[PDB]
Amino acid sequence: AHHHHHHMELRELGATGLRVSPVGFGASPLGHVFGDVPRDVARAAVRRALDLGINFFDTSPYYGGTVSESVLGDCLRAAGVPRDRFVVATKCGRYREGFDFSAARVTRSVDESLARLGLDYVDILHCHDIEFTDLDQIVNETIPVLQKIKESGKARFIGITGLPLSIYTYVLDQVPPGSVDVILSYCHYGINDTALVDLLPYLKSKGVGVISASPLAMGLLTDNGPPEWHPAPKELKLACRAAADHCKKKGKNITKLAMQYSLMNNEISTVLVGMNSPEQVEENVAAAIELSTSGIDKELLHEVEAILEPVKNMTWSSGIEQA
Ligand SMILES: [Mg+2]
Repeated sequence: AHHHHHHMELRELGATGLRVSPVGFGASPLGHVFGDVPRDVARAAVRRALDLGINFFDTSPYYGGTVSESVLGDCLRAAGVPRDRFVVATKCGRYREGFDFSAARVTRSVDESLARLGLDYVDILHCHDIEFTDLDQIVNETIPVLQKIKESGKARFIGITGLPLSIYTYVLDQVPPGSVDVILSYCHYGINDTALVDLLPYLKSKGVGVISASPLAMGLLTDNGPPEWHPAPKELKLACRAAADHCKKKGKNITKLAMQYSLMNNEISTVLVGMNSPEQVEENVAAAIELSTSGIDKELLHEVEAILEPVKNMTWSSGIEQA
């Protein structure tokens, strides 16, 4: 006899032609609740992800965890992965010293990112956290500039990211069709908040691919709970603590349940997870394969959904007023 080897099933990303693993390797916010790791651990996490079939890596030039553009670049170089077998996204506009979405900064940004990544092009270049600028700048200036960067061949596809779902309608209503290829949304496709679903037809109709992130809502859907800085309302924090406790008391793990839940909508091509160590990679890939072969625990899910119902889709402010 032998054991059957199940693998993740790739998803098609928008109209890009890219086929991406349903679990993607993302960044972590500063001060995330796992804590940082040494560079050797970060490199081993990326290697483990490549070895388990993750083929989508998201990074940025801004603060995160130990996994950075330079770490990704070194790991990809060392692994020798064929370029058409993995997908890399980076971002521009958000830096440690502040936001700068101007034409000269982002044009320079891309070149810096490419050197760190050891690539001639990125698959995706996103405008990062655009709710922190006047969205008309993104419409009138930054997306035009990224068209030039795409035409240069240094980025194949252009994206926009941020927290409030209203940024995507504001921008995508006001740029020429085809100007944006993908979006990255976070915190809006997980058990406590699925509001991204309300944009999926819209995005499809505009030929925009969909990437989601933060399936555990930056630590809400964990046993440990969120970091002290987390801007969720206390009412949401309380409900997520009750949901985690509900799972724990029964010998189950909310993180696994939450990861699997976020994977249950195939109109989202990849769900990015901030992973810090090989073990976290192993756990998330197993959750995704188990979803595919054994199913989610539906009764536990229904119970957790009832706990979270009063706070479903509750969010928090981000960025400036659009005036
Ligand atoms: Mg404005």
